[PDB]
Amino acid sequence: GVTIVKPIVYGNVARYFGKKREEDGHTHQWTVYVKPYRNEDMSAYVKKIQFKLHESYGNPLRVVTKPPYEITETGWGEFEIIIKIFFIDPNERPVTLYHLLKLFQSDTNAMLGKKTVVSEFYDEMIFQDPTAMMQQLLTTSRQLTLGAYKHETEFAELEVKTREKLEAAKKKTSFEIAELKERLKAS
Amino acid sequence: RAKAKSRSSRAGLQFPVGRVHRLLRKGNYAERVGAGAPVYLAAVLEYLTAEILELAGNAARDNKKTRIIPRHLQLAIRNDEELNKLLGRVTIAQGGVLPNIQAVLLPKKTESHHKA
Amino acid sequence: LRDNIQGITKPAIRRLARRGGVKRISGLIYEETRGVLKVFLENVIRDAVTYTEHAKRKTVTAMDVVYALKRQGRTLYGFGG
Amino acid sequence: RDNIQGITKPAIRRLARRGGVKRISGLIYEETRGVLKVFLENVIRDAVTYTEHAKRKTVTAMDVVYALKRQGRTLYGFGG
Amino acid sequence: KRSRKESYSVYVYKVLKQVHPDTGISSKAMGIMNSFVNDIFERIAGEASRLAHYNKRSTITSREIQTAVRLLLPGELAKHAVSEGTKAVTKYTSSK
Amino acid sequence: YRPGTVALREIRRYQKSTELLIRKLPFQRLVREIAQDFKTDLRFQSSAVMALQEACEAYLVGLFEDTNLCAIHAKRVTIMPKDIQLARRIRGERA
DNA sequence: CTGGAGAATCCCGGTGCCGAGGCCGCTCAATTGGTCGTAGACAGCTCTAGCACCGCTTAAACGCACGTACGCGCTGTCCCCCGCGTTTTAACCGCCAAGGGGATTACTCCCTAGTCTCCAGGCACGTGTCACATATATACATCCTGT
Repeated sequence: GVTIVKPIVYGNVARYFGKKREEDGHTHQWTVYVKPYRNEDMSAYVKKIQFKLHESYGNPLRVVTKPPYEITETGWGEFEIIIKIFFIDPNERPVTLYHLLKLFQSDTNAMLGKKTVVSEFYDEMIFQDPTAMMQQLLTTSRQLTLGAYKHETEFAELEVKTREKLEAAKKKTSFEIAELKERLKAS
Repeated sequence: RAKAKSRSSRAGLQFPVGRVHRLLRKGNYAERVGAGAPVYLAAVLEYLTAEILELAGNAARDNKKTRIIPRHLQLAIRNDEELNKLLGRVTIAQGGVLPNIQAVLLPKKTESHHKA
Repeated sequence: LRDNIQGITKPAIRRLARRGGVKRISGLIYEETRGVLKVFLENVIRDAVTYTEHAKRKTVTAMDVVYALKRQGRTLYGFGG
Repeated sequence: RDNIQGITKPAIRRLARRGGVKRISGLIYEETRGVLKVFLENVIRDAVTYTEHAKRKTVTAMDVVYALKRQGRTLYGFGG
Repeated sequence: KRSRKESYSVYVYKVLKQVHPDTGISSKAMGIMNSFVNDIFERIAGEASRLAHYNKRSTITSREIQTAVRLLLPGELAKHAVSEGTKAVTKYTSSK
Repeated sequence: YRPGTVALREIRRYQKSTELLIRKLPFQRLVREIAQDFKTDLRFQSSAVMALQEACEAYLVGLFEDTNLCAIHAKRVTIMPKDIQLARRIRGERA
């Protein structure tokens, strides 16, 4: 009768090189990742997360161990990445996630000239009737970082949300300086 | 009282026999240090320092420098057969290993006349 | 943290090998070098923090690192004062 | 005297067999003899120094134990 | 309220100048030389202490230090240090 | 050129000079991350970090020398992982 | 790939030899009880680094492209270690004198060394300059332009 929910967020960010590789054939540097929504260390209950990429790569099955869980790799096309989350408790069934590697922008986002592509989805790992050890591990998770934790799902809108404040404050300071100090010098 | 004479001057050593004996008596190395132990220790320290300084100055003069630097100390320690045996485990900050000569590149391969 | 062991890039390991007389370096040598340097730093910093905590101090002094290296047989001159 | 040949070919062969070796080169014996001679010379020099310091005429086993301890070869079974 | 720390820079620069009048030494080279001095000090002291302890002796004497110098310094380096120490002891007891 | 030139000149140069081959800033973050696992909110004196870097560089130079020797042992000029592995095993670090 | 031998192990039970264990009897060394200066611990106080940034500059790390050079496998064949049987020899004895060579114990004794003073001079610290590095007038010095 014990149910513990661990919210997570998985996805990938991609950056366009601006030109296709000379002889390789890659166009975007992308980083698939799995990270928690709440500021907590997932490794307290996660043993390893495997990322099975396309067979075209030398090693399709990547692995990570610690709270980040990101592999940086370059590619040329979009494909489905199978993410399998293994827990410390071997009696707990691993969780399998399916994420579509997104590298290209939509026409609307392309017209905006934004360089970074982002696609991560909100998810929750439901542990129904977990073992005593797994329950303790889930309940004893510590905080990961001292700062805040954020997500840029789409980014198209988060960039505008950030700019509306950043550029506003920057322009206000620039004006307060230029309009006032020149007249102060005039006096 | 009579003009006090230090123990470094009596024996004829530059390093401090007094400070040596001081570190020894309250260093817990023994219960009652002998009067001659510190003299001998300071003498050996002085001899080793003089030797390494001679070698470092020789290396500096060979390198056309006036101020001794970790480079010279490392070179001197690794060139001498016995000092390297004594200081094999030691590492020195801002030091370096003995280098190799690049003259071997010239009579094997260099840039050709192609678009020179 | 943000995978700081990767802060030792290929040029640095290549320079270290050059100084060590190495003539040519393989591709996988860099991972082995980062893993060996990591293991060495682990022991050194463990000894240093053991000397520090015992002193009830919040700062890892240079003398702590010197004593740690001296325990490993890696006596280091230059920071004795 | 020159009795360093007391460490004969079969002795070195057995010492190597104990070390996992199954095939030894011909020139291995004259090198092993020199290595063992140097190791001895060193340990025996240390032991003789320890003995002369004690004003004793006999090189006790504990002196050999200390000499080995100096070289890092701590030998248990003889006193320390 | 001063927190003074000691060093051998005073006896090493003197030794340097007496053996190399024209050649100086940098501050970091001086620190390295002081570290070497302290390391050899510790080595000789520990060796003499252990040697005295082996003979059930509670006092480190000049003989213990002499044998420790014989043991530590390798090949044709010990002899010179032993001779210097003996000549300094003989000139020290002679009240000169 | 090819495998035979600039490596030798780089050897000569980096052996003549004695500057720190590893960058200070990236190595400091590595040291702090390694220390994190022992004591939270730990401070390090600059000289301590410099000494750590010097010791690490010296150890790595010695390891690469022993590894260059292992590579030459097998009639090879390139140092492979098994070379470093053998150097460490005979050293007694990972026997 | 089995047979078919054929040695090598290796169960497995047996049997005295002698080290392992135990018990006894003192000796000595850890405990007890109590006094007595330190050790260091802890409560402040100071101010030195340590950390944390931020900006500008650019070396440098880095990815890519592109051969060449070195790595690995293959092959041939040809020396030099292995396996094993014979002659050699050194390593065990045993012998036959008659006594010491040297660690070990012990007792005076006595120089040497701790302890504990008071001092004063010699070595950490503050300050005075001088060798090398830095940034800027300058007297021409090379294109550009009236002419």
